[PDB]
Amino acid sequence: KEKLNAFLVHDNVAFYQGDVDTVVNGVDFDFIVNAANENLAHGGGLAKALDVYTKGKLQRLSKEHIGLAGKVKVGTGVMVECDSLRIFNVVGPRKGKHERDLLIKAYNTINNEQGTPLTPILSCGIFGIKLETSLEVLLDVCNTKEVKVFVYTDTEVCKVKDFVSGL
Ligand SMILES: Nc1ncnc2c1ncn2[C@H]1O[C@H](COP(=O)(O)OP(=O)(O)OC[C@H]2O[C@H](O)[C@H](O)[C@@H]2O)[C@@H](O)[C@@H]1O
Repeated sequence: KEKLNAFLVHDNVAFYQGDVDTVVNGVDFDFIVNAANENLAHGGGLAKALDVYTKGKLQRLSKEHIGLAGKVKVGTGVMVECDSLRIFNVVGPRKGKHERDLLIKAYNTINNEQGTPLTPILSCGIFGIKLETSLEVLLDVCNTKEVKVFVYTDTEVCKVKDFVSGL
């Protein structure tokens, strides 16, 4: 039914592997989360790849927002529609002393946005938070409705399987 099969299911969370175009095309979701920074300056990782997908519309709209009242608290998400695609720009934390308390806030913003999210594991790339830590918060917060999670590299895939195995 859904084009791309999940590699793993845990409780109400389903895990997928691909780049942006693969997951946007292959996964059934109401909105995709972007692991953004407080500037909504999409320079790297998933943020760049989502911007490229939208052919710059995302960055253009981000600038607009960033912008109006005013710029963006760690997070705290900003929904934008780029044609069919709804992108929920959520400011995950940088690694640091409050990382857990802020991952909690970010995942809660995600879990409380209406619809089935497709989300990355926040902060686990350029922000340098341990994948398993961020994932642990994700699962703790997102404990009711169906939520879909994507990762990118085969390394991250093994990390998810292994962590979920420990549960
Ligand atoms: N081309 C891609 N397609 C799909 N997923 C990707 C891609 N590139 C990176 N990802 C990543 O998305 C997830 C989160 O990684 P990052 O994008 O590095 O996000 P984060 O660690 O939250 O750091 C955010 C920072 O990086 C961006 O430049 C963004 O503007 C912000 O400054 C990771 O699971 C996964 O490796």
